[PDB]
Amino acid sequence: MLIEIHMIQNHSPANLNRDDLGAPKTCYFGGVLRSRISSQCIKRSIRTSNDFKALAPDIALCGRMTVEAALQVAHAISTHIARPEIDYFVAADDVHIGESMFASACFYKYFSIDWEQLVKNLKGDTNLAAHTVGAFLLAAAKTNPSGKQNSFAAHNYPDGILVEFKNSPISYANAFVRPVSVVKESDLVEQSIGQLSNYVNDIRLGVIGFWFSPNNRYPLGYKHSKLASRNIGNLNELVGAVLDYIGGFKW
Amino acid sequence: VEFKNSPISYANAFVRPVSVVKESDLVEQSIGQLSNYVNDIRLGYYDEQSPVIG
Amino acid sequence: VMDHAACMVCKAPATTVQHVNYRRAGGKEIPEDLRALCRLCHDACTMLEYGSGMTTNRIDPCDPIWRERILAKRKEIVEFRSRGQRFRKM
Amino acid sequence: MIYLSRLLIDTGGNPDRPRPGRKWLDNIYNVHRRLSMAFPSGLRREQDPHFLKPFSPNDFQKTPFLFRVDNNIDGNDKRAIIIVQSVLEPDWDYCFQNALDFLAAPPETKEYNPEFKAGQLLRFRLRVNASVRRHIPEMVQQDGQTIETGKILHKRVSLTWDASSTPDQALADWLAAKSPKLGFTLQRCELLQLGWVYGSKPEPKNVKVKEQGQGYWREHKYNPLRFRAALLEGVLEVDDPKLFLKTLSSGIGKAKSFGFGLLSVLPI
Amino acid sequence: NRGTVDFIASLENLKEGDLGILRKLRGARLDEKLPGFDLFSALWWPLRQKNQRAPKREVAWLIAKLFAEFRFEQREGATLPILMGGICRKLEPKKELPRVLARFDQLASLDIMQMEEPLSVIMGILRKHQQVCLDWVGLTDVLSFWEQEPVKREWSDSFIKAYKI
RNA sequence: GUGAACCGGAUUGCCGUCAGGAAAUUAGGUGCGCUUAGCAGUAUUCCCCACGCUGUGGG
Ligand SMILES: [Mg+2]
Repeated sequence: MLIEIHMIQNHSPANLNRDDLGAPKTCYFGGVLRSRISSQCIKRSIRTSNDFKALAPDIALCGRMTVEAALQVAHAISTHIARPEIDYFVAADDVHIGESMFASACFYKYFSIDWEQLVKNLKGDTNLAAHTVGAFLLAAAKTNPSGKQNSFAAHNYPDGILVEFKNSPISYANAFVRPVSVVKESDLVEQSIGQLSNYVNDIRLGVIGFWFSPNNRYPLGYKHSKLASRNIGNLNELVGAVLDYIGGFKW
Repeated sequence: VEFKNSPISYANAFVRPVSVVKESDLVEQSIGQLSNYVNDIRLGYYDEQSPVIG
Repeated sequence: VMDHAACMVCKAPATTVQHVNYRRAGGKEIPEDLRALCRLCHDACTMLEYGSGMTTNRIDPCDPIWRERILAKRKEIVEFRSRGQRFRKM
Repeated sequence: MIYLSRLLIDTGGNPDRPRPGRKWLDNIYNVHRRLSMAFPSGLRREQDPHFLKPFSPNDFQKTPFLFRVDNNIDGNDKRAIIIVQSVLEPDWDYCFQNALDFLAAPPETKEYNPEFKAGQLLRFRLRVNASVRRHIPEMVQQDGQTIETGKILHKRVSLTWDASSTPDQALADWLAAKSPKLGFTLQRCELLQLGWVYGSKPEPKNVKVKEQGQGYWREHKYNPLRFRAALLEGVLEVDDPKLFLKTLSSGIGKAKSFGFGLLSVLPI
Repeated sequence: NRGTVDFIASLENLKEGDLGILRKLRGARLDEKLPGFDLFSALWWPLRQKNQRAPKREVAWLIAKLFAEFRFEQREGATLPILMGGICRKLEPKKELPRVLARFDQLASLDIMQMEEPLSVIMGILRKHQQVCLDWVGLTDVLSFWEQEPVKREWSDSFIKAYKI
């Protein structure tokens, strides 16, 4: 059984990951250029952080030197066309013009957890496997890369999570083939979550899922569809729901 | 003003642009949208073991 | 029929209908988004919504907080309107 | 006791402006209803003091009141006068709290305890419903040729005089034929103003069964209301005490729910 | 689209007094003045009863204001990003061309409630450069969907193609 | 369980000092909204109940 986490978050003007020339990392999707944050950034972003440190843990989850790690992280991708910009800065003497650059985008992320490998790596432990899964959930919901954060204080918090228990690993990145155009009667986040809605409404017509949104801000689906099993209003409650669907489990 | 253990930025209250209507002004609607986002985050990601005030 | 053909603010007979919200349009219409008001109240609440930008939820004549604004607007309408301009439509 | 009230309506000024109070007087069902919400239920006035809820007939108390409408009072302004007589205290601040543009003056109320002696000269003003129930055969169609059908109709029509008598004499005879039972005798009675009154009324009618059930869809259908009116003024003398008081606050003619019986009495 | 065409026809059916009354109400909303509201209602509301895709109240009010001010003749094929583009060539490439171009590209940062004065000065430079024809229907149909990228994407494209000729 | 498995491009930076769009313009010349209309001296007043072969009571 695989536990799959769907992740939509908005981010302020900053530069978390850069290449050798310094540019914001960028992939190609849907006929245009996409803003990109590496999966090997979210790893060593969540990993070795203080909030996550709460048989040995953090080895069965993410490996180090035939460890067979049971967590897989994918490349975050923007839901609109990448729009880079370059800032001009000068230096003082208090007694020449350079260039820095930045990008702003809303990213979709995707998390997958293998339960059987996690239990096998726990030497038969089961409460510890669910404990580590919960720990990774609370870490991943509240972790950012430590990029150029002193100058661009990018400390945004998410806007929707849907969790899945499907039979085989499948992402929803193909929902963002068409780039999102902002209309007057909506915003970027609402249209992104609607594009996520009109790809889970399909497939079944053509499994279950727990959904959470903070104080139920941007409800999944723009009708009364049952595209998500339950809609919840807390991060702890969503984690407890995940543990409850795994089995009798208290947080 | 606020006090945390973890940095939380509230810039996303203004993802939707603010359109001036005949009743209010830009300032009141800006702080109202900020209050709405602050209320929603306070009622959202909230842990009893480390409560916050401001 | 339900409102007994009486206005909801001033109780004169009812001719038009205002929409409390626009959640469903055209195909589906539950008769709880609709209230019966007369011409002056319809025009007053219509002019209260020219630049409001509230889109979904519109003005509720049952809620007392709008009554004092609506009556002043109606006083303005009675003070200013020309009947002969409404007739002979140019 | 007996409670009398007065309402004043402008009915004039600039014709080019909206005049809702002037518009309210064209229909007698609307006038009667507007006077009729003046008495809420002990529970209703605690539920909506603002009178901002759907109006239903069942949440208001029932009382057979009487009223008349008069006009032509000068003083460089035009006025319309409604006089309401009732056996309960009217609540004029609840009926018109969102309709102040109807009236050119705030309402007034006062008590009325009329005590009389027998054989007293009294001045009265009354508008009477001149109606007689008659047997009528049935004419249909009249498409250039009259078609007769054997059904005989029992219907309420106006009183008819002959070609050789004045209307005032026949009206006085019709009133003196009835005055012994009420408790009064005439000496003079003249006709002031005779005419008709029109009214229209909502009536629910079934249209289609609901797909989800539990009732119908319904549609309002409107039925005409025609009555005959004749306004009279004169001098009467009393014949019995508890009998003249039996005449008052009960009515003299018919159609009393639409303001067709009201005795306005002055001791001359 | 139908409903627009009758709206523009009813705008052209107006007489001197109606054009003056919509002229005096420039730079304002409708709810303040009652004769303007009544005239706009009598000219607009039957079309909204009959046709569902009749113009919105704000866009119809704005187009009524602009037609009352400028009174251009309706003719197909005289749309705004063509006459802009046919006009821009007759100016000095060093100084006046960026000046006109900035005022033309300022429209992509303004809302329909804020798009009365830039349109006023743009039709002003038309009236200064001796033009009598303008496609009002196309302008109404693009203003009704002004908040979409392909509409302003085909805006300046019609411009570039008229300017390059 | 794949030229695969383990895998942050990170730390530093005020665009700050200088400016009148200015001189001058009548939107004036002509037009009748005109010929018409009792809220009353009648011969069915839309519905319902009760009593007799028109008189009360309710819409
Ligand atoms: Mg009303």
